[PDB]
Amino acid sequence: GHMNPPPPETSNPNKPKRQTNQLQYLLRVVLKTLWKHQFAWPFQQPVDAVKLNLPDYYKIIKTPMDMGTIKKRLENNYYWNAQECIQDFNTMFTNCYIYNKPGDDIVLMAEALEKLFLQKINELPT
Ligand SMILES: Cc1nnn(C)c1-c1cnc2c3ccc(C(C)(C)O)cc3n([C@H](c3ccccc3)C3CCOCC3)c2c1
Repeated sequence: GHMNPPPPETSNPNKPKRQTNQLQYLLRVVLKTLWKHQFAWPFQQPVDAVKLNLPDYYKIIKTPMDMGTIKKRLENNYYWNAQECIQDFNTMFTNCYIYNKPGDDIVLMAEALEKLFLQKINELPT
């Protein structure tokens, strides 16, 4: 039974920044469309294991990720490569399948968001 760890870093002000067509698309298209999905809301902030009473969440999940962090990272130009952002979305879905069980409501929500994520990433420019 533990408290929550601090959330992931969202700004790297000592690293150089770039705006690419790919990075604009990940924020204005991928993140935006997923954020407004009917089942997006549990993924918009880190898992609060104390409020939700999940004492084993951060014993099982050592690489947590959520769309609130991804959004703040894109808004702060944290990513230099679009693949770093894609990896974050993948880690987020993967954690949900590691912690939860087949047929759980949260897993069906992750499945619906991942299908939409693949549809949007399919159309990534360049
Ligand atoms: C767990 C888990 N594993 N991966 N993720 C992303 C989660 C995850 C992340 N955030 C929330 C979350 C945030 C706010 C609320 C509030 C407080 C407003 O009621 C409920 C929340 N639940 C629910 C839940 C609670 C406890 C155990 C499992 C599920 C889901 C919600 C969808 O409908 C089913 C219950 C979450 C589950």
